[PDB]
Amino acid sequence: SLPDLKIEKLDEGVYVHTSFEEVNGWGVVPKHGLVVLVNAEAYLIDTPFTAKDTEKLVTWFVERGYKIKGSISSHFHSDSTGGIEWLNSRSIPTYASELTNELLKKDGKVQATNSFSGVNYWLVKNKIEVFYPGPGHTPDNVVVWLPERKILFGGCFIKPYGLGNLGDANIEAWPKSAKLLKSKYGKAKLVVPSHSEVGDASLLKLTLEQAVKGLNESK
Ligand SMILES: CC1(C)S[C@H]2CS[C@H](CS)N2[C@@H]1C(=O)O
Ligand SMILES: [Zn+2]
Ligand SMILES: [Zn+2]
Repeated sequence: SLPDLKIEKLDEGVYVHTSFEEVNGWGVVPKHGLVVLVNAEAYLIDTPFTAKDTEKLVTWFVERGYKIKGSISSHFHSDSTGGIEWLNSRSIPTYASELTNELLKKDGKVQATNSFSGVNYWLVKNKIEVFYPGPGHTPDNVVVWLPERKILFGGCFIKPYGLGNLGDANIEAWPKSAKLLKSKYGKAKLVVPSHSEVGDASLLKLTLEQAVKGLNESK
C-alpha cells in the first residue's frame, strides 16, 4: 500500500520527515516537514498527514531522548495540520497563525492551542522564525527560517515546476509574495519544499517564475 513514514538527517539538529497520502485526483502525494532540535528539545515543523504518522514521528524522537516542545503549522491544509488533534490530546503545544486557526475553524477542523499574528514571529528566539510573505498557495501560508543553519522550510508555497491545486490559491498576489520571499531569504543555503526535493535558493526564483507564468495564463 502507501509508503512508510520517512525520517532523514538534513543538517546538524535538522531532520526531514516525509509522509504519504492518497489524494483523490492526484495519486500518492509526498509531504516534507521538519523536526528541529534545540538542545534536548524537538520542534515539529508541520505535522504529517495523519495522527498515526504524527505519533510515529514523535515516538521516534522521544525514544531517542528528545522532548517534543511543540509544533508549528505552515498553513491550514491537512498535510500541515493533520496531526494537531493528536498532539493536543497529548498536551504537546500546537502553533498556527491567527488566519490558519481561523481557516481551520471555518472548515470544522481542530485548531492549534497557540496562535500568533503579524509578519514575523519567533517560535524560538534566534533559532526558529516564522515569516508571512503574503497569499500564494493559500491565504495563510507561512515559511519557517533557521538562521543558524541558513535553512528555509518553504512549505507548499514553494512550487518550482507548477503551482499544483489552485483551489484555495491567490493567483494575483502570489508573484508579489514570492518576490518578497526571494528578497528576504535569497541567501538561504537550503530550501525545503513540501512536495518536491530539497534545493538551494534557486527554488525561490523558480517559484516566482512559476507564479508569474501562472498569473499571465490566468488572463
Ligand atoms: C498538487 C497536489 C498533488 S494536490 C494537493 C493536495 S495536498 C498537496 C498540496 S497541500 N497537493 C499537491 C501538491 O501541491 O503538490
Ligand atoms: Zn496546501
Ligand atoms: Zn501541501
